[PDB]
Amino acid sequence: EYVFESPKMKEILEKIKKISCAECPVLITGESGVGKEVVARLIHKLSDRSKEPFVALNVASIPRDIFEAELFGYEKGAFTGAVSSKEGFFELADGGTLFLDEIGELSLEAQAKLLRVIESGKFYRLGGRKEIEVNVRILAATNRNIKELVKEGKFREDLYYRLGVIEIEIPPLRERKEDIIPLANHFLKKFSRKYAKEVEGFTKSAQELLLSYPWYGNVRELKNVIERAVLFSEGKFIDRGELSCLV
Amino acid sequence: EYVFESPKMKEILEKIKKISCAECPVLITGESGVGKEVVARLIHKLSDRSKEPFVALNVASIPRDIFEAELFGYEKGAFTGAVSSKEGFFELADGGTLFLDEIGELSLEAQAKLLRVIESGKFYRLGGRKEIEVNVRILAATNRNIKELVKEGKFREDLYYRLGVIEIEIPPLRERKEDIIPLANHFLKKFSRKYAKEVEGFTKSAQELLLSYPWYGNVRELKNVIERAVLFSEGKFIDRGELSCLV
Amino acid sequence: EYVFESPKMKEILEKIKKISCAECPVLITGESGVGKEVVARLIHKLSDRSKEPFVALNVASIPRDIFEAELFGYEKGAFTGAVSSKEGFFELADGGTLFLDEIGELSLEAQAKLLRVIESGKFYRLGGRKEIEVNVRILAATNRNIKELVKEGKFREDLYYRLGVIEIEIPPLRERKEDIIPLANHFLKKFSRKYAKEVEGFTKSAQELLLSYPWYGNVRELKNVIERAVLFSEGKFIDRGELSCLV
Amino acid sequence: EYVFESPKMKEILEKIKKISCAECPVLITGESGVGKEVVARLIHKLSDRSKEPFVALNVASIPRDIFEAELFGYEKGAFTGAVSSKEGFFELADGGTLFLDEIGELSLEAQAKLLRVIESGKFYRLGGRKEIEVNVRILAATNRNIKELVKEGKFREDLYYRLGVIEIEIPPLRERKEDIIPLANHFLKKFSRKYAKEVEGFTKSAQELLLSYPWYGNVRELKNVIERAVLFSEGKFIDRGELSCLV
Amino acid sequence: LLRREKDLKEEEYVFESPKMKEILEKIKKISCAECPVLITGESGVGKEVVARLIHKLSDRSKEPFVALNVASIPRDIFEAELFGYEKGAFTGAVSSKEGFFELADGGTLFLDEIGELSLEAQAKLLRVIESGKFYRLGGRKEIEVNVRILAATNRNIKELVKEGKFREDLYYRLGVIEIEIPPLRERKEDIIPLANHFLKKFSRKYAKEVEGFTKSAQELLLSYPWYGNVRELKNVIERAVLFSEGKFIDRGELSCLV
Amino acid sequence: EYVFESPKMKEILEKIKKISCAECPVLITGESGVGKEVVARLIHKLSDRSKEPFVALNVASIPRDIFEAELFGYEKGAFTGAVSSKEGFFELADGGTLFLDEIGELSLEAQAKLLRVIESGKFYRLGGRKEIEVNVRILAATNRNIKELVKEGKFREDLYYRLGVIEIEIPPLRERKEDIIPLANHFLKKFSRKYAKEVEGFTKSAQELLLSYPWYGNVRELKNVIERAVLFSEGKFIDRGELSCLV
Ligand SMILES: Nc1ncnc2c1ncn2[C@@H]1O[C@H](COP(=O)(O)OP(=O)(O)O)[C@@H](O)[C@H]1O
Ligand SMILES: [Mg+2]
Ligand SMILES: [Mg+2]
Ligand SMILES: [Mg+2]
Ligand SMILES: [Mg+2]
Ligand SMILES: [Mg+2]
Ligand SMILES: [Mg+2]
Repeated sequence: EYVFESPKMKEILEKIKKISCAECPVLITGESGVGKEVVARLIHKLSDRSKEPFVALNVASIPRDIFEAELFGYEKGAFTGAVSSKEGFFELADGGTLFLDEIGELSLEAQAKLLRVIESGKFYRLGGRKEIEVNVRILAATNRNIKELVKEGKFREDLYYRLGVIEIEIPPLRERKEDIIPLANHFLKKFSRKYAKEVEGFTKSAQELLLSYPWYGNVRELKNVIERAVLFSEGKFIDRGELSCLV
Repeated sequence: EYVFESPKMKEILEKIKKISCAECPVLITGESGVGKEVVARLIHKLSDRSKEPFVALNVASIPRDIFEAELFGYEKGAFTGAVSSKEGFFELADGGTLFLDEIGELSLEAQAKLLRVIESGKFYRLGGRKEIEVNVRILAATNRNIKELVKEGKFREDLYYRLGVIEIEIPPLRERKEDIIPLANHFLKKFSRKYAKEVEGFTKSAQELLLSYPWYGNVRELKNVIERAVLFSEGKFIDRGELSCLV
Repeated sequence: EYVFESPKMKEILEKIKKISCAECPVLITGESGVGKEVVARLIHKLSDRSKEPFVALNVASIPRDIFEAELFGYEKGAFTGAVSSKEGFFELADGGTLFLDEIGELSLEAQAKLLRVIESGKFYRLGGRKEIEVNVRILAATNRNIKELVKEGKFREDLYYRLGVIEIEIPPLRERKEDIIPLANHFLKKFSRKYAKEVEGFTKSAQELLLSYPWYGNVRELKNVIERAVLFSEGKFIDRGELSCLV
Repeated sequence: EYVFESPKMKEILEKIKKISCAECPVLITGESGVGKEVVARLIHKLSDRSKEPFVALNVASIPRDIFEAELFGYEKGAFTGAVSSKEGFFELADGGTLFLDEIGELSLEAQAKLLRVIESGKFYRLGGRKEIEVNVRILAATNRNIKELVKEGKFREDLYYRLGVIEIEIPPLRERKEDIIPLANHFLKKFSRKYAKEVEGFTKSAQELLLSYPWYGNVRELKNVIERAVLFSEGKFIDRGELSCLV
Repeated sequence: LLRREKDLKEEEYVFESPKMKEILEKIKKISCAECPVLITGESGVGKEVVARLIHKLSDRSKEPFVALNVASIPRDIFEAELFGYEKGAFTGAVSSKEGFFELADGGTLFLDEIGELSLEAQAKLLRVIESGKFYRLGGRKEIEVNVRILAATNRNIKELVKEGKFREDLYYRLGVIEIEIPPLRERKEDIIPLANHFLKKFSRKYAKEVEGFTKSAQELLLSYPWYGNVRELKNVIERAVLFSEGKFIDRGELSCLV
Repeated sequence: EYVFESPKMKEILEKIKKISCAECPVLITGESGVGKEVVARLIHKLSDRSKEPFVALNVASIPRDIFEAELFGYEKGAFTGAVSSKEGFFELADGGTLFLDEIGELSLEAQAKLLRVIESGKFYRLGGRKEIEVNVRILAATNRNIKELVKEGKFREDLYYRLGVIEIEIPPLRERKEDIIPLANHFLKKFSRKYAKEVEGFTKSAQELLLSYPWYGNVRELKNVIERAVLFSEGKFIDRGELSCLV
C-alpha cells in the first residue's frame, strides 16, 4: 500500500528484489526520514528468510562498557553477573536479519569489537571459552555522511569497505517531485481513520504549493504536516489557506 | 485559577483542546518563565488521560552514566546491578504523560539515544532480550531557539522532526499587555493571604507602570515583584513609589 | 556580638526583620570579606525558621561526578552504589534552610540541573520512581556581579529569575566609614584576649590613616591586619608606625 | 643544624619566634631553594603544636579526579567508592599543622574548592551528612610572584585574603652574601661524612669566587655544587680550580 | 645460534675516544654517590648504557634496577602507578597496590625520555625527587623510600628551561650531576672498532663469512656524519652482513645506504 | 596463491628470500592498497617463525584513552574500569611477528611511548609490578615517505632509526603492467564460487577498460570493483557495461 513512483525512486525497487537472497553486508545511506527503515524492513521481508524474527537495535545507544557483553552474550557466572547464562542479540538473530540504525554515530572503540566479527562470522562470548558460529544477515543505516568520517579519521577505513560493498542511496523528496502527492494521500487515509474525521483529499490550489516547498525533512516531515492538517480541518477538503499558516 | 486574557494567548487556548484527544508528541518553545510548564501540565488535565500519571523531568539533571539505565530500565544481571530488576521512567509513565523540560540544553550524544524510542515507543531494557513497547505521550520544552541550533549543528536534525509533530511558541508578556493586570492581581491575592496582609489592589498610576516596563523575565518576574511588594506593604494599596525601588 | 554602626547597614537590617515571615529565596552580593556569609546566618536567626537546620555548603566544592547524587540523594542500586539508601542535601534541609555560597562559580551545564529543584522544591531520588517534595528556604551568596554576567551570557538568564526573588547588594567598606572603628575594637578585644597582650586602644595619629585606606579586602582584611598588628604590639597602645608598613 | 648569619634572615628569625603562638595562616614566597620549606617546617617546631601532627603535602601531586575526595574524606557509598571509609587530609591535620607546598600551581577552578575550608575549618565528607569541624594552622609556599598573579587575574583574590594573614618573603641568595660561606662549610661537613672523605675547608681564592657567583638556584644549587666538589676532591681543601670546571 | 645467551664474555662495550674515556673515569668517582644524575645527548649515543653502567659500578649494583618509559605512562593513572594507591579512592581495583617508587626502595630508578614530559606533569614529581617522600593515593601514612634517580633525554634540557618549556625548580633537583654525551662524529676513534664489533656479532647470528672492511670503505664511514649515531651504525652493519657475499665490504655496497 | 608478475614485483620476492633468516625490523612504503600487507604477510610465512603467531594491527585507529591498555595490557584494576586481566598485543605476539599498519598516520605524541618497546622488547603491564619481556619481530607500513616527513618535524627522528633498517618501496600499479589482468581473474574464481554464479571469465570488451589504467585506489579498488561486478553479473561472461557503470 506504500508508494514507489518516479523514475528515480522506482529504480531502487529493482535493486532490492534481486539481492533478497544474498548473504553479504549492506550499507544504506540517505537523509533521515526518507524511508530507509521501510527498506531495511523490506529486504528481510523479500529475502529467502521472511518468516524469521526481525531484531531492531539502536546502535550507539548501547553503553561502550556493556556493548560487547550485551551483544555477544556471556555464560553462567563469569565476571560477576547473574547466576545463569544469557543469550546475546546475535544468537537471537541467528538465521535471521539484524538491523542497526545510525551506525555512523558509533564510537571508535566499539567498532573494533565487532570488526573481527564481521569477516569471520565467529566470536567469543565475554567470559565464554568456546568459539561460537552463527549465521546472521547484517543491515545498517545512517543519516550522516560516511564518506566524510573516514576522511576525518572519525571512521575506520577498513570497516567502510567491508560494509560498503553494496551501497544504496536514497535521494531526498525535492529531487522526487512526482512522488509527493501520492504519499500525501496515503497519510490522509491513515490520519482520517485515526482521529475519525470526514476528510477525503486536497484542493488543487493546495497541491501546487507542496511542489515549490523544497522539503528539508523529506517523508518524515510530511507525515507530521498532514497529521496537523487533518486535526484542524473543518470540511472534507483542505485549501491552500489552511497550509499558509503552517508555512 | 489559570489566567488567559489576550488575543495571542486565546488562540493557543483553542489549540490545546483539539489535541486533548491527540496521541502525538508536542514541542513547546518560548522564553523561560512564560508558562511553558503550565501549558504542559494542562494538556494532560484536558486530555482523556488526565486521570493517569504525569511524570516531570528536568532531563539536564540526569547523570550521563545511568542515563541509559535509569530511563529504559534493566533486568537483573547487568554488570552486578543490584539483585532485583527495576522499571524505567518510560514504563512508569505507561498510560500517562512524560514531560521532558528544558530539553534544548541536552548534549548531542544523549539526544541520539532517544531517537528510536520516541516514534516507535519501543526499546530494549538493559540486559533484556525482549522488545518492549509502551504507550506514553511525550511533551518537551526549551527556552532557547532550537530551530537555530539545528542550523548551527548544535542540535540533531533527525530528532527535531520526531518531537516537532506539534510546535507551539509562547509569546512574551510585553506582547500580552492584557494579561499583565489579571496576573498581577491574582498573585497578590495568594501572597496577601499567605503572609496575612491587608493588601487588596493597585493604584491607577502603579498599574500604568506595569504596562510601560518591557518585562524581559516575563511572567516569572512578575510573581516575584509582587512577592517583594506584598512583604513591604504598609497600607492596603501599592503606589508607583513602592515599585520605583524595585524597577 | 555583631557590629552594625552605619547608615548603610542599618537600612538593610530593617529589611531583614520585615522578611522574617517570608519563605522565599535571597540573593546576596558583594566584595569578598564584606560579611555576605554573616547575613545568610542572620536571616535564618531572625526568621520563623530560625529553630530548624541551617546547612552550609560550598556548591563549587561539589565534584561533578557525584554532583547529582550528593544533592538529590539516591536509592540502593547505582552502578554498584553503596548498599543502603541515602538522603541528599536538599532532603537533609527539609524544614530548614539551605545556604549555597559561591553560586557564581558553577558551570552553565551544571546550573541547568538545579532549575526544577529551586522552584518546585521537587525532584526524583536516583533510582527512585516516586516524586519527592521538600520544603526548603534557599539562601545564596556570590562574589561576582550576576546582573553583568547574564548580559555577557556567562550566567543562565532563567536561573537568575528563580533565585532573585529578593536581591541584597551591600556596599564595600570604603563606603562605610562608620563601621571601621567599632569593628577594629572588637577584633582587638578578641585578639588581645586570645594572645594575652597588654594592648588597650589606638593612638589618635594611627586611627586617622586607617580610615583613609581603600580596603579592597574589606572586613576580612581588617581582621587580618588587626591579627598581624597585635602580635608585633609592644606597648598598651598601637601607634601609626606598626600599621604604616602595610600601607 | 640550620644556618642564619644574615642580617635579613636574623630579623625574620626573630619575627618567627614572636608569631610562634599564632593559630593563623602564613604565606611564604621567594625563589626556589631559598629555604621556604625549612622556615615552614621550623614554625611548627617552635609553635604550641610542635608535638602535634605535621602534614606535608604537594597539592600539585593530587590528581584532579579525586582532589575533592582525598582532601575532605569520604564515606562508604558515593563514587562506587568501593568499601572502606577514609579520612581526608584536613581531618588528618586536626590540631596539627597543614603544609601546602606549591599552592601557586593550582588551576583557578580548583582553588575554589578549598575556599570555605581554609577560613571556616568546616566541610562535609563525601556522602557524609554530618558537618565536620577542625582546627588547622595552614602553611603555604610558592616559587612564583604572587602579588603579580592577582593583578593578572591568574589567582583568585578571595583566597589570598584567607591565606594571607602573615606573609613572609625570603630574598634570594645573591642578596645574602653573609649566608654563603657558613652554608658551604655545613654542606662540606655532611658530604665529607657521608662519602667518608678527607676534606676540611676552602682556599682563600676559592671562597672569594663563591661570593661573586650569582646563584640563580640559591641554596639548593649550592648544595649540589658542594656535593660535586666533595665527590671529586683529592686533598683536604678545595681550590678555585676545582670550581672553575663547574662551570 | 642466536644472540648469546649465557653472555660469558661478553656484550662488552667500546670506549676508545678521548671524550668517552674521560666520561668513564668520572663515573668511577660517583660509585659511592647517592645523588640524581642527568644524562643528555643525541639519540643512539649509549645514554641507556651509561645508566645501566652507573648502576653496575655503584654500591647498589646488586639491588633492583627499574627501567621505565615515563612518556608511555597514561596521564590519568600517572599519579597512581607512580606513588601507588590504596583500596579505594579511584574505583580502582579492589586491593591496595605499591607504586614504582615503593618498588625501587633501596634500589635505583631510571627515568627514560624525561625531557618529553608536560609541565603540568613535571610539577607532581617535586617532593618525591628531592625528599623521597609522598602519600599513597587514598593512603594516610607518609611513605619514605630511598631511591637514586637516573634520567635521560635526547633533547637540550637547559634550552627548555630558558624557553620556559621546562620547570627551573625541577632542573636543580635532577641536575646534581649532568652528563653530556658527545655524538659519534665528534668521536672518530670509536667508529671503526664499533663497526667491527657489530660485524662479528651479526656474522655469528646470520652465519656469514665476513671478517672486515676494505680500506676504501673505512674512508666513507668516517665522512658520514652519523646523525643517527651508533644506532644507525648497528643497523647499517646488520644491513651489509645479510647482503654480504664474500668476506669483505667495499665502498660500493655503502653508497646505496647513504 | 598470490600474484606476482611484473619485474618490480618479481625482483622483490628474491630479496625477501635472502633475508628470510633475518630477525630485524622492516620498513615498507607505497600508496595505500599496493600490497604492503601481503608482502609483509608473506615475509612471516618465509621466516623462521612462520609457524608462530602473526598479529595484524592498525595503530593510528586505536583511541588515545585505551591506547596504553590494549597495547601493554593491564592487571586487574589500575584503571577506572577493567575488572579482568588482559594480555597485550605484544605478549600475544610473543615468539611471533607483529605488523603495525599505517604507522605514518600515528600521532607524534603516541610515537614516544613505543620507543623502549621496539628496541628492548621490554615494558611493564598496567598496574603490574612485574617487568614483561617478549621476543617480537617488527613490521611497519606507511602511505607516506618517512625520510621526508621527519624533516617536516611531523615524525620523531629517534623512532625512525629503530624501524628503518631496510627500506623497500613498492610501485602502486602503473609501473606494474603485468599484474593487473591475472589478479582480476583470480577473484572471479573465488567470487563466482562464493556466491554460486554461472560466471567463467571476462570478455575482450571488459579487458579494454582494464587496460585503460587510471587506478587511483590501486589494488584495493580492484578487489571491490570485481566483488561488485560479480554480484551484478547476468550472463556467464562479463561485458564492459557492469564495469563502466561504476567509474
Ligand atoms: N592478489 C591480490 N588481490 C588483491 N589485492 C592484493 C593482492 N595482493 C596484494 N593485494 C593488496 O594488498 C593490500 C594489503 O593492504 P595494504 O595496502 O598493505 O594496506 P594499506 O592500504 O593500509 O597500505 C590490499 O589493499 C590488497 O589490495
Ligand atoms: Mg532512521
Ligand atoms: Mg520548564
Ligand atoms: Mg563567602
Ligand atoms: Mg616548596
Ligand atoms: Mg634512549
Ligand atoms: Mg595498511
